[PDB]
Amino acid sequence: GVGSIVSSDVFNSIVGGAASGCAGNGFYTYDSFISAANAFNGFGTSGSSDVNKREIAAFFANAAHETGGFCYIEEQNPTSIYCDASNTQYPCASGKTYHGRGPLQLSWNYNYGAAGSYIQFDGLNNPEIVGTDSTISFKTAVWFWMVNSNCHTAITSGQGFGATIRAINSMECDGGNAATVASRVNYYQKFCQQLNVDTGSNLQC
Repeated sequence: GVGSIVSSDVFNSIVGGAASGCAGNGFYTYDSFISAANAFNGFGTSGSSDVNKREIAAFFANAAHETGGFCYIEEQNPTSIYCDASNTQYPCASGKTYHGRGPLQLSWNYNYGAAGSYIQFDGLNNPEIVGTDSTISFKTAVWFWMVNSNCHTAITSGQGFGATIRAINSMECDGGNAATVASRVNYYQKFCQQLNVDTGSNLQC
């Protein structure tokens, strides 16, 4: 399992410790990550050692970007509750909010609903659990990576780190946001060095 690639010390060196204004590994804990990772067959384990290390680095690099370096659990100063009232499969619960939570900043009624179906929490009535239970929190991210997006297939099929950016937020690609692409890439290069793996090519999108 992923615990043969990521030791406690390497995890802490990727996520950081709790500090002023920064949740770090106070919320984003090592055994919550491992517990989550090992629940999704293939995550960090499908390919060669190098491919698996790149996958892990790519996951953490996007998560570090989305969370401000693992400082935040929830989207900061949201202006929206992220309720798409047109979605009748996953209707919004009055009084609940669907702004970003967890490593990959799960957002919208429809995504919380789908994630909760898969992971076994009530995403519509209890989206806030993604910000209070670290194992669920990490599971939402690994679900997004493995089930709800092309991230896993991209990084494990030769497409490069940039293709994981495209799978998470394609508006940043094609010139859309050079700065956010640079931030994601900078974390990926750091984490590949910490995991002792070549970054590969095609880092931008």
